[PDB]
Amino acid sequence: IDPETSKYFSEIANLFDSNEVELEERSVICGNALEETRGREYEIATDYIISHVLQTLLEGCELDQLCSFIRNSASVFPAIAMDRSGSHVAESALKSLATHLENPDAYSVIEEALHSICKVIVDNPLDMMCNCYGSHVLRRLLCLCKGVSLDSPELYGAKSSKALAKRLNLHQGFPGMLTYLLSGLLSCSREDMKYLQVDQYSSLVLQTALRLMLKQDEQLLEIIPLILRCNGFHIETNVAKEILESMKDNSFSHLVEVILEVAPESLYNEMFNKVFKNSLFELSVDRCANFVIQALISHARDQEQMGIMWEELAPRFKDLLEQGKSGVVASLIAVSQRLQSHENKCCEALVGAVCSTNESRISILPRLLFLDYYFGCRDKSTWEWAPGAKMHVMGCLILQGIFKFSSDHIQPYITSLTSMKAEYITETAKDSSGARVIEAFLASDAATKQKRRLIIKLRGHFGELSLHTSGSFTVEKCFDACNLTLREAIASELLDVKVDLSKTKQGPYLLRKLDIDGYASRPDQWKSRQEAK
RNA sequence: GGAAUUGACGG
Repeated sequence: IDPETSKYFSEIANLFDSNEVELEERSVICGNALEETRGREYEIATDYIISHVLQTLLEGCELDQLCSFIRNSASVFPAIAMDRSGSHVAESALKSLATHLENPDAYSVIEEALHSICKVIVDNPLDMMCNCYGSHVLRRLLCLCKGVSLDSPELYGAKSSKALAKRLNLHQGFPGMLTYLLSGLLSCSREDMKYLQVDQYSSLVLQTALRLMLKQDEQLLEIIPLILRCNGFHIETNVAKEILESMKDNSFSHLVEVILEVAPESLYNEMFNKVFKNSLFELSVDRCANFVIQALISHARDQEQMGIMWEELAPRFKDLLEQGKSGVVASLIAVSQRLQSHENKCCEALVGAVCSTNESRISILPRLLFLDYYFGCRDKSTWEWAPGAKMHVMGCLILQGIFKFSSDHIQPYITSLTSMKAEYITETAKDSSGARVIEAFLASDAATKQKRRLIIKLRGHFGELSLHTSGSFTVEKCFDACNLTLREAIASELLDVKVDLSKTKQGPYLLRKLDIDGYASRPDQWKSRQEAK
């Protein structure tokens, strides 16, 4: 790259920093600057400095000039896409195309641009899929072909609180282009495919494509056998063995997670019987495979599978908790309630797992609230609490699922929570995971007198709870579950902290929802409007 | 206006 080229693209850069150029002129200058890339797309897109300017250009130009860049650069796009700087240039071009998805006049121009990209990729895909930079480009490209434009963690595919809450049960796009690109990424030998399964970056690409094909059963039934190398759907014994042995690999385990999530019923049933049945517990103790088990459990379809999973895993609930595999337990509990099978057996197995003697069953709640401290401590027969400590996220999610059961199945849990001394209860409410347990109990079908007993034990702390951003929710839910007598006590306690409360983010909504000002000025009128509630 | 598993990701 000669100095006139660098000086030119730098000077274009400085010209945009000096915001003396309206958007109208700006998008013209962007398109004109793209012409200075013709014949040297690779050199400029991979330049560690000028790549950043070229990103600015692709995101600020108009659809016609963007499409010309994608067409002119297409024979070198795979090289650009696999470069540490060029990959962000390639991704800028896709993000820019994606801004036009909502425009129906743009459909055929975009499709043509994707076609020239997909054609060069499909011609030689395997190194691009496995390249650390190129894998990100493919992920975005697959998303664009599907018509999604907004990056989502799950699609790329990170963990997210929304997916956990789903796992724990708490635009048309360019379809022919998606199918054509994906078929190109899959038309390799069974022996190549065996190693795509275990390469981090290719696994990530296939995870995205699988997720994008959710509920496209005719396609999923074509692509999943290719990924699993078992080309009616049937897994032969030798292939099932190879799948089972690769299940502890970190890359393949993530891929099988997604496969279980999108698998149509007949495909799921075959994987259940031919791969996982009889190995559930061994896979549940592996640091990678247990998450595959977590996904298997979540998408179980019928009570017969629920029986098989309960036999292999419930006797080992204590082992799973000790070895840091509470997610497996959480999933089994959660799906029993979804399938309406083995509900009582699951709750009773969890109690027995945490409380071996009969004496210790009154402590089921504190021990699940601090799952890791209790199973970690030197002497478990004296562990009572973990003062000051952050409570255990998955133990609290377990409890949140527990309280969605009918009260018939969870009497040990209700008794244990409603028995905790006042200081422990308010400690739970001040904890951002523990408050979700309390709110789950308040929403459960446990008796009102039992709810009222726990709420009464929070008296004297509603002011401080209201100051917590998480605890303030608990205050409303306590309030809504109360008689007039306790609605007034709570309202009175938010009164003493009204100045501080109104500062905080939630305060204004809390004060309004509870009508705290009306209580302070017209207490009789406040009381009579609540007794009507 | 709220915590988000124990195992991956970029000039």
